Amino acid sequence: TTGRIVAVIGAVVDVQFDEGLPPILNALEVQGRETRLVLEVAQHLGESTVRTIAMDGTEGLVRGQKVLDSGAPIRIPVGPETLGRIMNVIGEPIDERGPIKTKQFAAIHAEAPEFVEMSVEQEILVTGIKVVDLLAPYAKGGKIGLFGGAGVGKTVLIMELINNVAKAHGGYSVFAGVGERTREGNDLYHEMIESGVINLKDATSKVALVYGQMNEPPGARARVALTGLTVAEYFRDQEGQDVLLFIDNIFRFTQAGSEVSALLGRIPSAVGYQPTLATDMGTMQERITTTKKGSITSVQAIYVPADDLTDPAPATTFAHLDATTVLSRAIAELGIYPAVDPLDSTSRIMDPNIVGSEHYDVARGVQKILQDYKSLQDIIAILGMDELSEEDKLTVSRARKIQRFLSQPFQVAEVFTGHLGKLVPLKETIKGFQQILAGEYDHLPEQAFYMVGPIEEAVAKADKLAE
Amino acid sequence: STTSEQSARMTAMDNASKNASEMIDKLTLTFNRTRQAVITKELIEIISGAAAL
Amino acid sequence: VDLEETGRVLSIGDGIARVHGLRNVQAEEMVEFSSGLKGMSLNLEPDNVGVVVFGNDKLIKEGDIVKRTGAIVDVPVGEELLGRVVDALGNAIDGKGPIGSKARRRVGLKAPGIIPRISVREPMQTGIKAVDSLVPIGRGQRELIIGDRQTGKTSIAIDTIINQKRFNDGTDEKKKLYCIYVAIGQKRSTVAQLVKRLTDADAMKYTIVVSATASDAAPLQYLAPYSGCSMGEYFRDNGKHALIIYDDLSKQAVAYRQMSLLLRRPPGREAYPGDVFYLHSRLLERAAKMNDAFGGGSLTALPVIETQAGDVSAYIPTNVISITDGQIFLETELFYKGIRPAINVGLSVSRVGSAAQTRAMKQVAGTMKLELAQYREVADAATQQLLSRGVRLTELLKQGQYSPMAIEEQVAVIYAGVRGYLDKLEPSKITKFENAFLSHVISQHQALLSKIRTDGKISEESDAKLKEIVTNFLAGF
Amino acid sequence: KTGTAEVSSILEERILGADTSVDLEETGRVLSIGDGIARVHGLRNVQAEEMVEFSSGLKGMSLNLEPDNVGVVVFGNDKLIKEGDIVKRTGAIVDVPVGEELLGRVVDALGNAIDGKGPIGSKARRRVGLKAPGIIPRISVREPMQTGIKAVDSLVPIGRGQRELIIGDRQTGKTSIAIDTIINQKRFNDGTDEKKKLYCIYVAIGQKRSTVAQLVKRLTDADAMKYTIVVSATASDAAPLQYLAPYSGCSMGEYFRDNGKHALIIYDDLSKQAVAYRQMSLLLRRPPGREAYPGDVFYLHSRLLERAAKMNDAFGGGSLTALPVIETQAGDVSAYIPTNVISITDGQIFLETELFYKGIRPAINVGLSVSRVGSAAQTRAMKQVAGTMKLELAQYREVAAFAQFGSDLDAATQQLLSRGVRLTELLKQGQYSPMAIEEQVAVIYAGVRGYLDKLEPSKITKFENAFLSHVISQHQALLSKIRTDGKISEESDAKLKEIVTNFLAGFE
Ligand SMILES: Nc1ncnc2c1ncn2[C@@H]1O[C@H](COP(=O)(O)OP(=O)(O)OP(=O)(O)O)[C@@H](O)[C@H]1O
Ligand SMILES: Nc1ncnc2c1ncn2[C@@H]1O[C@H](COP(=O)(O)OP(=O)(O)OP(=O)(O)O)[C@@H](O)[C@H]1O
Ligand SMILES: Nc1ncnc2c1ncn2[C@@H]1O[C@H](COP(=O)(O)OP(=O)(O)O)[C@@H](O)[C@H]1O
Ligand SMILES: [Mg+2]
Ligand SMILES: [Mg+2]
Repeated sequence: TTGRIVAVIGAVVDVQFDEGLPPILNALEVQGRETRLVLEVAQHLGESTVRTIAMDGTEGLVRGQKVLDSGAPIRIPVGPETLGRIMNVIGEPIDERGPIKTKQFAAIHAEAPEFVEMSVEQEILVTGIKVVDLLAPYAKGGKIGLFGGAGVGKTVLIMELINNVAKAHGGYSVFAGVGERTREGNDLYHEMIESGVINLKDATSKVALVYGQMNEPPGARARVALTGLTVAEYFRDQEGQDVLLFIDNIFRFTQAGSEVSALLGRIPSAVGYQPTLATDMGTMQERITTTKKGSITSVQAIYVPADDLTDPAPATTFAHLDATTVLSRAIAELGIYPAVDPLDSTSRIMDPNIVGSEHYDVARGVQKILQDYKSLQDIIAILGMDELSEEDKLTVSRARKIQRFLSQPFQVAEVFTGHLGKLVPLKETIKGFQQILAGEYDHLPEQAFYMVGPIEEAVAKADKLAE
Repeated sequence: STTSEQSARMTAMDNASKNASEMIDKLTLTFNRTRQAVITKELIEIISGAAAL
Repeated sequence: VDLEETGRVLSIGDGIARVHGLRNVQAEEMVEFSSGLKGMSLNLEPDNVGVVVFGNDKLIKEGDIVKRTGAIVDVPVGEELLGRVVDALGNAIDGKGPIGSKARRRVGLKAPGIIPRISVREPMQTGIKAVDSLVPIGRGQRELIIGDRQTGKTSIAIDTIINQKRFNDGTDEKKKLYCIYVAIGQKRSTVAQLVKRLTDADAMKYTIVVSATASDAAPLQYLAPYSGCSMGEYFRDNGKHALIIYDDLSKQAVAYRQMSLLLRRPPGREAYPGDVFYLHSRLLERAAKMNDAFGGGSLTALPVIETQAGDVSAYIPTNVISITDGQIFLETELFYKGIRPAINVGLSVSRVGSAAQTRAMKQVAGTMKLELAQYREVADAATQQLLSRGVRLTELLKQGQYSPMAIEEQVAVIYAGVRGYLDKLEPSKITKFENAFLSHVISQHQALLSKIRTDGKISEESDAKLKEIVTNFLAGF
Repeated sequence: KTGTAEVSSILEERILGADTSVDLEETGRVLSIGDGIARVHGLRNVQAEEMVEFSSGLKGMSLNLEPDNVGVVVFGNDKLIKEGDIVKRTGAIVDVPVGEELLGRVVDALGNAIDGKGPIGSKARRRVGLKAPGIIPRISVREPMQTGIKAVDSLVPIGRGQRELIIGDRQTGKTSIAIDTIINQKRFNDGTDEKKKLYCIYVAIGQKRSTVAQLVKRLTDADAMKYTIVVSATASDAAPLQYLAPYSGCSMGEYFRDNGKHALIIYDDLSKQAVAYRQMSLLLRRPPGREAYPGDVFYLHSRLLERAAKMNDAFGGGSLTALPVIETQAGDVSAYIPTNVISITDGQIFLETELFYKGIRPAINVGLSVSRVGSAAQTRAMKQVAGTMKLELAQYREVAAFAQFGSDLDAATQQLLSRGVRLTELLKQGQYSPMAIEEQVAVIYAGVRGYLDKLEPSKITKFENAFLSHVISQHQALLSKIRTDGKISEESDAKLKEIVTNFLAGFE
């Protein structure tokens, strides 16, 4: 079907279809454009007129330009050939390596799995990282919030998660960058190429990138999370595996939604966000779940405006999170890596009914001893180390050993630590921390636990450095 | 007397700092509420003026 | 085309269709769109009709045909719904077949007046020691559960629901309680896991679940509480007892704010419209307790609110505190510390349930409340005694999850605690003593607990035998 | 309902068949004019953001194309425009001249000379609304952009192709940071190394004309105009010109970027471009958002700042650094435009008024300043000394509260306080006195190795000066070695040790 552009106000374009109107959310292609311009329908103003949000610059459009109705919402190429390929919101490749050749196309506006396509039992995603797997296990098919995000290891941690998940469980991953700086986007592309999660030669990539650039109109940065969800939903449903979906950043998702809502002419809600904030977030976050076929585990990087946890954006996102990771500048200083704050990290499934009694008890003991050491550090700073008892110096030693053991060497960081990366299974982690808590290793030096894999590696390190 | 006095001053300052921290937490919560309320109020004024033309 | 019983969608967008026609459509009437959705006709305007779509506006198009159903917005009600999950319009979503109900009730029906009601005189047992002893909830009461993110409110609701099985498995038709659980703006994963948890506890055979999860359009989240309240009013008006748990009533307020702003209504305080108080009072005024001239049925309500950073003096929390008959303040500090349920007994009160409490629990919980109140004010000799006893009681009121207690066990445990038998036991071992003592009394001395339950009081002989049991067990511990 | 073209004049024309003698495809008749916004009837073949020309010699940009009419924003006073005027298409989106013919010339937002030095060469033209580069053309930021300021080059390094952000309050030194950065590039432009020359663009949005005249005099005094363009959009200019001037500057800089050269563009001040856009949007009846700003105000600044790139050798290797300036009101970096541009850029130089009056000028507040590029934009010698300087300053900032007490504390805290005070007195700098990188590294090396732990803090500012003059006069071979080599070789380290000790051996 063919219509005409009747109005162009900023990034909003009003089109007129004399024959037949396209349903809401469809995608319309403007004919007579040097570069593909796609408009997503959002309203039916009546008189055969529709109002559309533009996915690219509307400058140079004329009142009367022909607009062709695709007939289905934005359809992107999904499949195994998207792995290692950057592509923008409307699916066109932007890494200049040729077309994304696939036999499948998926519409980015889908619906959450019905109430019966839902796993009724919780699970645990074993990422092979001690701190994450012990103090804040990642639920399978559950959103994980990731805080910090400045020179603390967010990218290296993301890359390690990609590698471990593609190595342990064999699932692929998607990295949707919502409002991504082009400089940092290119830097991330090259970091992935270097570490090996992307392979330009042999086609053995483990991640499919989807970038919504920071200079695209608000109507594009609002939909790239949906493109990433589509690319991941293919792997969940069609390939029947567990996928990871990194959304960086989610606050930019909410901001783009808010800008689109304002542009369409809607009254802002509490703090100037869209009146549809809760539903705009829910429609996306409800497609990251554990169907009976596969699952999608999402990792949102989260930004808290004004450092306010009650701002509608994080107040609304936190309603969906099933876990939390807190990278801290104060721990990268100590040389511990990954610099995950052991105490500030949280998880919903840290429950004896889900993770089992032994895992829960080990995690609670580690948290308690770390809190005890934190409290004792004040006494050390003020009254001096001499003031301690003998049942407190022991706890200080045990807590320092535990802090050292929570650090790990990553496989995607062998050019930063000189060691060889370790993917510690869960049983190894639980046994190691249980043994350290029991006191079985009180005779070893603290540095024998720094940056090692399972506990046996700590034993070997102690032997190698003492002898 | 001087030993006991210095000990007591250390304890008193620690308690005063703790009380100031609790008060800072409460006032930060109040400040965030007030900041959001002010944003909403100004925005609603703008919206009402725009729609009342 | 019949321009009286049928119209054409003039303009869809925002989830508020404007239709042209339907000249004979009543206000608040339900209409059906061609695609398959349904809508409610708010604004009978001179030239069009403003229909809010109970679904996704993507499916509606300008030109579509709207046909009036001929009846005000209503939902199917009856015994046929027990054990089923249903969306906000009464259409089953668990794929176990058609709902098949004979009666339909309006969701906008008005609450009972002043004469039908009667004071609350029966207890609604929750099997949570803190709730049952310190803030009792009667039948017909409206007891707000107000807290924060992850502080254990859905846990209170589900413990209540699971606990009702002692009565719903018996024969006394005057004690059976049929629970209803309305989930609003809540992850569907959570609803599915909750339904599995109920099915594992054999607690679905008397439970309806209404779902308006976060992926459901705003009108459905707005309308789910009223569908649930009608499903419960059915039992209320038929002489049976019901318990509806709106969860949360703040997500419904957010949905209604969306609906109002998209209709270009004057935002008020925090951008909420002026109807929010009416929105919730219209709903919570239906949890009545009819008098015997009207059946004698009742409908308890346990609305749930999530404060933001512990702010209880916000707008919506204060509205629902001005509507409800009490509070259960779950404190995040206590919850993180280790007290669970984290009820802040200092700020949590029960307007009505105090008179509905059971005598056997009443006498013991009176002294428990006095002792805890005294301890609250001192946190030498008497001070040390009060601290010790208060800590014993506080560690006594900690509870597991999905393990509700019958009233008799609560009476036994609290009696052991308040009469000073644990005043020597180390404060850490109180939970271990409690778990062992419960097993002891539940194994051997069933006669005592049964007599307490039947007589509904701690008689002097029952008091003496309980004294003997607790002292002997404490000796052998 | 109602339309703005339903006025009885248009209907009168159309009823008696008088609408066929008027060409409503390339010409239009002004329906309304007010507050700098004209609403024009016709121009059916006019493109969004195209430039139309009114009968009275004025220009305008057609922003709002509605079914009934076109909303044009006038480039000047609407005194000359009257209802019923005739508006003709120009046919082309707004573009500006570019080339080396602009260097040393003051121009306005549209490339017209305003310094009265004669016509402008202008061999080539460039559209201001051109999409930025993509993921692939760029490569990581590696080269340094020598600011000439000890604090900025030591603790907040700025690479080439980076978007820093000089965010601060009013009268703190932002324009001074910009001008020192512009003036320090003379030592490279004068020389012959063709990959170190930096061409500078200074966009002056919303400043009064006297300020820009004094600034141009300051640059001319320092002989730093022969490689500088200044694009003035002063307060008296119409809102569209203040809105466009950043884009005109960015295109004049994208020219240099596309041709292998390196450019520095200093959008001063962006918070005024935001205000001008807010005016235009509110007068075009567009839906307001927070603080009355339009919805697409993040878009306005992102599509501008994302044109600061570092092209790869397959495209030329040129680059366009951007140094947007934003004026926060009290300290509020959580306001709307400060938030947007802090989330857009790659770092921030955060200036203070507490530090300005405590004597720490430039008032760069480290700890709040950041550069997400970091050491990648530093030379090896600067890396060597600045790692230790930054570590020591970080240690000093967490025990600065005790600075008042100081005594009656352990020896470690005393040493931390002393070293921190010496280092802060070292980072102090004059005005319009940038320093070559060798000078900076020599000074910081002297500071961070303890060779000033004996001098009193009041005397550090005099030491720095005398020592720097000494090394600059007597020891040029060592400075040249450090400069060209780029690192501190062991022999050069020993030479610096002996020089610092010998000069400090007797200072008095
Ligand atoms: N009585 C209890 N004992 C131990 N743990 C509990 C108890 N009640 C709740 N929890 C823990 O608290 C967590 C959250 O519980 P719950 O879902 O009831 O809180 P909520 O307020 O409903 O959460 P949300 O606000 O996210 O819906 C659960 O994972 C559970 O492990
Ligand atoms: N390092 C310095 N040493 C001495 N004086 C300085 C220094 N930096 C700035 N000043 C002085 O401070 C005054 C204000 O500086 P400047 O105008 O550059 O700040 P500004 O923030 O650009 O002001 P505005 O933003 O209001 O235009 C100037 O008169 C300048 O001479
Ligand atoms: N496991 C690790 N081993 C060594 N260095 C690490 C590790 N994790 C993070 N880092 C350090 O953290 C720094 C920041 O890394 P990265 O997260 O990629 O940047 P950003 O935090 O800006 O995304 C790197 O310079 C790296 O040296
Ligand atoms: Mg809950
Ligand atoms: Mg200035």
